[PDB]
Amino acid sequence: MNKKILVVDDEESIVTLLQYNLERSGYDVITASDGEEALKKAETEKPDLIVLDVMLPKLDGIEVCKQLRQQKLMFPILMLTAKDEEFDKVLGLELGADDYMTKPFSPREVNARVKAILRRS
Amino acid sequence: MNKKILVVDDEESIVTLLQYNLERSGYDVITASDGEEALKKAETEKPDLIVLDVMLPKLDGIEVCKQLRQQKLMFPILMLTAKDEEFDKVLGLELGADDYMTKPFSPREVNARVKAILRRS
Ligand SMILES: [Mn+2]
Ligand SMILES: [Mn+2]
Ligand code: NA
Ligand code: NA
Ligand code: NA
Ligand code: NA
Repeated sequence: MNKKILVVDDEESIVTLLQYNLERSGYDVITASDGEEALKKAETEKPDLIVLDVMLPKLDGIEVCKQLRQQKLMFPILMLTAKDEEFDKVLGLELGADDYMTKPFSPREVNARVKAILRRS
Repeated sequence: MNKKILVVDDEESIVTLLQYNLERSGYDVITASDGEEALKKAETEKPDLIVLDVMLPKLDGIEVCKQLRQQKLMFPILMLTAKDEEFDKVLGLELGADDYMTKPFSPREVNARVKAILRRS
């Protein structure tokens, strides 16, 4: 069976892009548009990987990771950052992030990053 | 004057190997051990060719290429990949990579690849 990816971004266009391309690549995809929804879906649907926007409404990406860590939950996490919004990757490691991708990104870039992370496990 | 090669790998032994052999072959060599250092050296020292490890700390090889491309910078780039970590060369072309070499590699292989790339320019 297909691996399941939870895609989380508040920009609808980014979610649509990610879902289309990852489904084409043979993954099952579920989505969230805010951090509260994301945390609930992670806890319940147990995705194999989470693609998570850093700047998110309700609970931001840092907070989502922090709450997962507090629950002792470990997910492969690809963090998405905006142009010229540098992220502290040492903090990211504290939070359980596994990799980072900046926006904009191409279909092949995201496919490559997700594949590499899924292989590392 | 000698052509200048920027060699970037987080394994010290690989950097030492590359520097020794390329200097012997008549190149000037500068080095970096993470992607942040690599990007800074590329932007500042303007090497004639970059030998770049795909799996790099701070900024990985994809990210280094992506940032160079965003700055409109064009460098001849030889990407280094690990054993059984296949890389998407169509993505590589998007990123400006010119050639690929797997690890482990011999002194003559790297000398040949660098020579061919420098000739293509
Ligand atoms: Mn956002
Ligand atoms: Mn490496
Ligand atoms: Na929803
Ligand atoms: Na993780
Ligand atoms: Na250094
Ligand atoms: Na290039």
